[PDB]
Amino acid sequence: KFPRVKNWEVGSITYDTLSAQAQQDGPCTPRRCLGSLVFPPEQLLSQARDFINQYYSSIKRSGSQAHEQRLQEVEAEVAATGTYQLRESELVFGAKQAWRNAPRCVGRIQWGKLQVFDARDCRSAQEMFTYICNHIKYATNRGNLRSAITVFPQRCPGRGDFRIWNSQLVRYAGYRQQDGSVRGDPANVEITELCIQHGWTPGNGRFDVLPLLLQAPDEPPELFLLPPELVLEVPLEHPTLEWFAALGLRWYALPAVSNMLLEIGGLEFPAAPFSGWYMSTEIGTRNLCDPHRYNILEDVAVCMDLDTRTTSSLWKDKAAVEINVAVLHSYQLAKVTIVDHHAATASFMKHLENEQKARGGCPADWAWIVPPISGSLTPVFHQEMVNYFLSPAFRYQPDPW
Amino acid sequence: FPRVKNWEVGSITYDTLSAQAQQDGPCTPRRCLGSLVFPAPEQLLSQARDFINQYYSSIKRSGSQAHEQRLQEVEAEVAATGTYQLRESELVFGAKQAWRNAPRCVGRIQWGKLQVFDARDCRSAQEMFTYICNHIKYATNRGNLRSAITVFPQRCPGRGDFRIWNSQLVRYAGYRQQDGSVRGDPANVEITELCIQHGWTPGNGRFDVLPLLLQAPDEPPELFLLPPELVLEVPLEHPTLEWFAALGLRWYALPAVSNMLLEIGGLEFPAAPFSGWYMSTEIGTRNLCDPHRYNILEDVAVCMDLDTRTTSSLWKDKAAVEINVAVLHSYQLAKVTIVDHHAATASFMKHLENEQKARGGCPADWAWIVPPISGSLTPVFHQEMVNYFLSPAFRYQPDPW
Ligand code: HEM
Ligand code: HEM
Ligand SMILES: CCN(CC)CCc1cc(F)c(F)c(CCc2cc(C)cc(N)n2)c1
Ligand SMILES: CCN(CC)CCc1cc(F)c(F)c(CCc2cc(C)cc(N)n2)c1
Ligand SMILES: C[C@H](O)[C@H](O)[C@H]1CNc2nc(N)[nH]c(=O)c2N1
Ligand SMILES: C[C@H](O)[C@H](O)[C@H]1CNc2nc(N)[nH]c(=O)c2N1
Ligand SMILES: [Cl-]
Ligand SMILES: [Cl-]
Ligand SMILES: [Gd]
Ligand SMILES: [Gd]
Ligand SMILES: [Gd]
Ligand SMILES: [Zn+2]
Repeated sequence: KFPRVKNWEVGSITYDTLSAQAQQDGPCTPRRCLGSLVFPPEQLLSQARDFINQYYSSIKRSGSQAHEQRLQEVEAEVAATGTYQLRESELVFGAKQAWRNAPRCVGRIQWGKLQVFDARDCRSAQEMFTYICNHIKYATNRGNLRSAITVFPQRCPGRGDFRIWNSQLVRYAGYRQQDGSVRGDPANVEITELCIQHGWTPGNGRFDVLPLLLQAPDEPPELFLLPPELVLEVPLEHPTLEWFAALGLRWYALPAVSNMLLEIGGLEFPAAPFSGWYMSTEIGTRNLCDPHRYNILEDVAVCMDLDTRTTSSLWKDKAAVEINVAVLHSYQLAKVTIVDHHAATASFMKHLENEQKARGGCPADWAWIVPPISGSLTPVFHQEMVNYFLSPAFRYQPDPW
Repeated sequence: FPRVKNWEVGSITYDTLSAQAQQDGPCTPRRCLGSLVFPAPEQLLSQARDFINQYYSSIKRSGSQAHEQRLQEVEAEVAATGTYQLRESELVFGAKQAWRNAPRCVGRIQWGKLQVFDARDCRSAQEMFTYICNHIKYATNRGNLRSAITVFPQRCPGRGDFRIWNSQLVRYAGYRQQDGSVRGDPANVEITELCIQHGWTPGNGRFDVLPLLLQAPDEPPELFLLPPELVLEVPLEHPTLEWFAALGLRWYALPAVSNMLLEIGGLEFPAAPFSGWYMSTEIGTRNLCDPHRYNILEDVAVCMDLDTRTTSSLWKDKAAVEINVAVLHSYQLAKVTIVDHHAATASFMKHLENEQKARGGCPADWAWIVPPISGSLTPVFHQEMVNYFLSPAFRYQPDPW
């Protein structure tokens, strides 16, 4: 009942005993594995009791005075109000834990270094925007990026939810044409149409930074222009391909996910944007080279004078590698934090070893940890992994429409 | 029924075939173990009944007299003998289905084109060797490779198994060295030691073809040398890096797995080697670049004058791509069938489409289907997949020693 886990590069063997704590059942059954799928009232107390227990064991204070006291308070709070408020230190600990528990995140070696902004006293989309602006400016830090999350008020019954409508704080417009197809980012055609619907003046470019749609409880969303000085972007050039700059490509400094639901101790935060720094394959391989994204691969290959007439020239692979080189070179020249997929996966292996000793294993989603180029060149390819759900957690949630 | 999405196009299908999945895999609702490399006459009767049903469906005779006669026949034979014998046409159908059903095979567009050699009358290790030699000759076909399987006698009560001890018919020796290292292929250290212990006089090159260790029922394994002119090989050169040829690298034409068990309608064929042709990443990325295999990546990168002191130069990715180019160029120059990972994954997408129409789905293991370099440049990266076990099947089995 404790899965054996082997690293095939070295031959080492561990057992994941932490898996025995998995709460939310995943999508797989003994008869079929669905691991490759992107998307698969007094019980609030069991999750609260559990999470409070997590907190006190973490500080070596299980079964000691303040532990018991805190247990009664949440019990009394739920009895009196049907919910409870997290202590500040508990909110901090829970945010770090939800990051630590994210099976798809290869950057979790950093999970202990996370700046948590407490926005639980927020009210109105105007307050949200100032909070989001504080976060962006702190996280960006003139290109010396710092992991951060801003936690807006939790969900309560009978009253609407705080929501950010954009999937990220920086996104880039996607405009249909005289022919359906898209100029800009095809991943954001929908929110680009929602923004224009609510009064935004669309640009014409391929890299127009979208406005924010911020939603206070039970109000229509409100458009907000982001201060252009606050959105740090990187023009893309290549160290030796002089023409690469003339392609006019750019990407933004801060990856800040703004549509996921943060769940701690049974409480739900549908507005809790978190940010870190990019792994270069996210920009260079997925965002720029996915066929349903900017799809630039063949354009770069023509410029490199590659033989695109036959797949066996590996022109796709060569063009992709140089795009990733340009992402890394450009961010480093701009002094904007970035990590290549070799360094990131080596650090994740160290993370796995740390978590083995600390908690007896680590929930990891192989298909998302292995980078989208040069998979088997990285050590995580040869590492068997066990995927399961622990709480606190970041969860996906429906769009607010 | 699981909903399956393609994220490049937006397509959506439902895998109704997974509901008929017989045997059980390693995952539960609590934890996914999809990344793990290694995951009574009444029950023999029900397996056989299901396969006969499959066979008579394929020839448009479900529910016919001949169908019922065969069901009745197999029951009578199991009652009188504890087992039964496949008809020749049933064996051919069953070998093909086992390939069709293999979730980790990207080459399955080819599944209907498989030459089946019926060696179920084989009597000894010496005759086994002759059958194997003629398989290699037919399948190699002077470089115009043809898919084939040779089926040796089934497991049966009262007698030991036929077994091929070698994992493939063509393997390079791996010699433990004087300073702990391995000369040759480190994957083959164990089988190399067994060959020496069984009378083989070892070489000391990096590409010494191993002899075959062939086991007849209730016999010790017997050593057979492959005639050197039966084993077609490809010296590796690069189309523009002329020093590459001085590495002295080679690989063989014929990938022929010889240690898997073929299961058809409850009957087990522990010796049934099958062969196809290579996908270039198997050789260029895994066999030559894995740290625990030939491990040539850094040596190639240094010769390429790449900066190997920093990961962000992507020296590993650049060297790997040119090693794969060399493999593709070398096999094409030698007129030896080979398929690149772009062509192969494109043909697998057609296979999934064919199989959705034919059977309502297709068992597929995403982590094995996605190639080990350039994953998201291929269409299969963006295809959700359902992994499950159908019979007839190829199964792993313990080593005979
Ligand atoms: C500090 C540098 C970080 C790096 C380099 C990094 C890297 C990554 C990468 C490459 C992914 C893959 C997801 C995809 O490709 O769509 C990912 C996913 C994820 N990250 Fe991290 N990350 C970082 C920080 C953070 C932080 C600070 C948080 C939260 C506090 C976080 C939470 C998550 C979650 C929940 C996912 C799952 C994505 C999904 O399911 O769509 N990450 N990360
Ligand atoms: C004709 C060209 C073929 C191509 C291009 C091809 C390709 C592949 C590749 C790339 C793999 C993954 C190998 C690995 O990394 O371990 C694989 C696995 C597999 N192939 Fe195919 N193959 C071909 C023919 C065949 C044939 C003829 C059979 C059987 C009749 C077969 C049965 C299998 C099985 C059972 C596996 C999975 C075994 C495992 O998990 O290690 N293949 N194939
Ligand atoms: C599931 C389907 N898609 C959305 C349509 C997922 C896209 C997505 C959704 C996330 F929540 C998410 F965190 C990511 C990772 C991006 C990222 C985040 C951080 C903090 C650092 C970093 N380097 N990278 C991607
Ligand atoms: C996980 C266990 N290991 C060995 C112990 C893998 C064994 C194994 C089992 C296969 F079926 C398999 F196809 C391979 C790749 C070789 C190959 C074979 C064919 C027919 C075509 C092709 N292109 N390549 C390796
Ligand atoms: C179908 C497949 O699961 C899907 O394309 C996944 C695969 N792995 C991934 N891995 C990361 N990091 N990000 C992704 O978007 C995906 N997409
Ligand atoms: C641990 C992981 O499952 C293992 O390294 C797998 C991943 N995917 C693979 N895919 C193929 N085709 N061949 C392999 O050997 C592997 N190895
Ligand atoms: Cl992104
Ligand atoms: Cl091989
Ligand atoms: Gd030119
Ligand atoms: Gd040259
Ligand atoms: Gd040398
Ligand atoms: Zn699974």
